[PDB]
Amino acid sequence: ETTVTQSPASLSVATGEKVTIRCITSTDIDDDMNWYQQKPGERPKLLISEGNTLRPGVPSRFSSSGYGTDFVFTIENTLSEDVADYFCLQSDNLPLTFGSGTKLEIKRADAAPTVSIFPPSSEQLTSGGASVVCFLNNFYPKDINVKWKIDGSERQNGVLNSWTDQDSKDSTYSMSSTLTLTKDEYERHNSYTCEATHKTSTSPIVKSFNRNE
Amino acid sequence: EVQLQQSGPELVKPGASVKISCKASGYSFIGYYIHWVKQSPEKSLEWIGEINPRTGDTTYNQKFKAKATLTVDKSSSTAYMQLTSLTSEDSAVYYCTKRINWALDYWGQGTTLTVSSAKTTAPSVYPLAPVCGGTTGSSVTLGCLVKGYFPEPVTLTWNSGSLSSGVHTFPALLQSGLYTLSSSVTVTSNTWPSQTITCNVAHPASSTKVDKKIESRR
Amino acid sequence: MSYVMCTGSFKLEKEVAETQHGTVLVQVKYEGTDAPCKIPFSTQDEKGATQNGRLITANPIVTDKEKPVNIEAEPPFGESYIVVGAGEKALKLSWFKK
Repeated sequence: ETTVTQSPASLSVATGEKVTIRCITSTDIDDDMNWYQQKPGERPKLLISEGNTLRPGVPSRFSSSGYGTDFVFTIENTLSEDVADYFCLQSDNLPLTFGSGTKLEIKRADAAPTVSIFPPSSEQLTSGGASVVCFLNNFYPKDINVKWKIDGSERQNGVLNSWTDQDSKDSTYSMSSTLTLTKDEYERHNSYTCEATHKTSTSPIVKSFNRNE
Repeated sequence: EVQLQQSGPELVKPGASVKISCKASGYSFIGYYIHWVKQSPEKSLEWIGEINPRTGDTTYNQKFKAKATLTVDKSSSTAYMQLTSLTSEDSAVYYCTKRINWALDYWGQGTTLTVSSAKTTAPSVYPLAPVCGGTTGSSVTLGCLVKGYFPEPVTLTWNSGSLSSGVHTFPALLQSGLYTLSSSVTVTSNTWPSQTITCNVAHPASSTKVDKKIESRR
Repeated sequence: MSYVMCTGSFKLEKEVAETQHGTVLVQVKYEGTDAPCKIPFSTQDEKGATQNGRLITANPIVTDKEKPVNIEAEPPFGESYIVVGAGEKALKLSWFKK
């Protein structure tokens, strides 16, 4: 088959900067190269068809070039809405083959997380479980740490941390941290704390609650 | 306009078969090739094969030749793909597409196939309201915890989707054999609890729909 | 046996080449579900009227969608158009000849 090597795997640029992605083919394919964008949660969409043909309705800031084996995809004046995966597809011969993709992210100014804590709902307690949730919202960069404390004692098991894909508006990330305990375990302790450690501060952002409230 | 509507998520046991459909509308079904594409959990796209809806002629990727079978039905304008001898390697999102201008275009929404022996488990939807005391700022953050379901996917909206600004939905994660998802929403302190804010959750695999209004703790 | 006219789209596979004796070699690829079919071929003057005084390649057909077709033609002198395919989507190339 015609092998397509795409690079880089991941790329980060600031708003207004140029994005350059490339695909090299193992055989000569003229200009039968196509470019697709896939935003998180969405299906692939054709941005550019053979011969660097921009699809109708696609912003003119996307372009491409190349002929033979060396192909490039460009974003001029990259916007925050442009965060996605980008794929190339060769359409010269069967079987059709794709590049392995490029993850595009935005560089912006640092931002501390907004941290909120949530006790288990009464429905869950009725079901016999107890989950405590901390939202660490709209921060940058992506790296962040969370520490749970039950009555001042650190708890690492039963924790589920999930990061969002980069926000297409403010280029931040958010993160959800869920500590899961059994109801009995939960009702044997009073103080529940989550501490967020981020590059924006030396001291952790600490949020707590007590069962007695 | 042109549309390709695929069938819902499938949870199938290892060793069995599955058949995804793809209903076309908005154009002459007969006039264009239908192609099928696999997208692995690592987001890599592989071409599976193509079918001529006019004659039924097919061409396959050698890599999928023994696993996939493409068919069509002119009457219902529907293309089908059958995958046999299923393993966990077959778990992925499958797309159908229309080839036009020599490119694959007008992709369907995709069908999530999960190959596992685990049961279908409906999610438990829990409201996340602020701490019992105070919570006084210019705004306020509510949440919704969708816990313990299988398989993927679940969909989540806020107020039937009319409230989308200030929402963070967090990707589902597998924990103890089940998926858990959550979402937050932030609104001005005047909006809530004055105006109703409701979490809407659907789990297609179990035909579960839950509407959970976020209520104050006291 | 007897095929009907292709209803699909045609694209240039390579650039049009001319021979020493004033003919042109056209390489086209086809998009459509109706192959095997006869390729609509024509030539026009600047106005738009069909010249089609000569077509060297007899009975141009698409046998396989995946395989391109070679068509040799003899355009008139000066500015003309080579027209491959039918309808609003027909491939219309300009050409000039000594």
